[PDB]
Amino acid sequence: DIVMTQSPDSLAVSLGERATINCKSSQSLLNRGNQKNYLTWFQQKPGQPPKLLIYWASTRESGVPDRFSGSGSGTDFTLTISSLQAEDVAVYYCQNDYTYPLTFGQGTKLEIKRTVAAPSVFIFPPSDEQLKSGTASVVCLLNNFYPREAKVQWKVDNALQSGNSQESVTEQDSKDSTYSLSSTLTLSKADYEKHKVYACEVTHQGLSSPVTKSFNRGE
Amino acid sequence: EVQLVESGGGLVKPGGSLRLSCAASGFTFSDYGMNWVRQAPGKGLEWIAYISSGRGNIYYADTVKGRFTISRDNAKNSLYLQMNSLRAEDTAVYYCARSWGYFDVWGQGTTVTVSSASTKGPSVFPLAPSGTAALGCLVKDYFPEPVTVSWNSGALTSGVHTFPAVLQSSGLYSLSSVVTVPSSSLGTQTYICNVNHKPSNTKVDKKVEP
Repeated sequence: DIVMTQSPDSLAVSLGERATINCKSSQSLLNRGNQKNYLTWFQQKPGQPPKLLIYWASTRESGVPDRFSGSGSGTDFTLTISSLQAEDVAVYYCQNDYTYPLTFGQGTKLEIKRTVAAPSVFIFPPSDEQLKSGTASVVCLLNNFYPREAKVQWKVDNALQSGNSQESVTEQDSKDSTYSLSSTLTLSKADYEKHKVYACEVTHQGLSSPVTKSFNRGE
Repeated sequence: EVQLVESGGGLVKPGGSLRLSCAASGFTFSDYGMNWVRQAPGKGLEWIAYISSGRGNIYYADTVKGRFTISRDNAKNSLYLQMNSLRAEDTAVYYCARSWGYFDVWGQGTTVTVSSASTKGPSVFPLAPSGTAALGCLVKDYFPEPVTVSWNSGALTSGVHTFPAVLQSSGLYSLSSVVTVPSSSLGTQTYICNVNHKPSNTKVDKKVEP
């Protein structure tokens, strides 16, 4: 293999500013017979195949805006995205096209840097329909916050929970560049009906102190 | 217009086999080298197989050599991948890609899941709302991925968050889809989540009431 290493692994850049993604190859990508550096850049959004941006290290694919620019030679290559727009949020890959096996970099996630936004927090008790089947899922929703870093803790009758919750986070929102997050606490029905207070405690840069949303079972 | 379309992906047990197909149109298929590139859930792109135009030179990634075979039928403008001795690590979206010294045309992909677990459709539970309110649907205990969720048959899009599926310790997936709405909208609007789990042919419409 020629090993392809991108830097940084993730990047946050403000709207209208310049994003720089670096790619280093473990060996030369220069074709001695036609003088092209066979280094290729792709953009990939969730659920879609990758989109070709640049090939031969610096030639833009047809239809790619001129704010995308590829440069470099030898083993050091760079993708530059000027005047960043919300449509540019994506994972970017470099790739060895010089010799087989064709190898990709590990990808670089590019997001929009925006101002801090504290989440709105909501808590959902399990449905009576679910309880009947033997299981209780308690859901805590964090709505439209930035940055992505957040701490969500579950307390049941004021005792901190461990090992019985899982989190999922959306991609940056197209309109306001925020994230949303759900944390789901799973208990058996028998266990759930032994407790009264269910609380989701949220810590986030946008909040002066942690915010708790709670309910009492049966109320 | 140039098109590539993959098919054949599905659920298959470890040690099993599967043949993928890719059909091409809108260009002279026989003039181009053709490829399979795959992407495991949450991971990067991995090129795995190539067949050239004239000589039909064939190259494989070492991870699939001796197990997967690539072929083409130029009379049908078609590319194939015969996958044998499948392993859990072969779980991925498989793309067909045209190349001319770089991959310039991609299909939308076909998904292959290698697991011994059985297919199971989800249960759909309401997330009932209590000047912003939130409501949603919990889509629990399904296999394999994916499920799709829409609200009011696709008419409700603003304020929706459909979260990435999470793999539970049971080996089954779960996800929630929520929406925020003005609390006064709860009396003037009907909220229905439309859940589709094709691997199990499950289609559910759940009304969410306070």
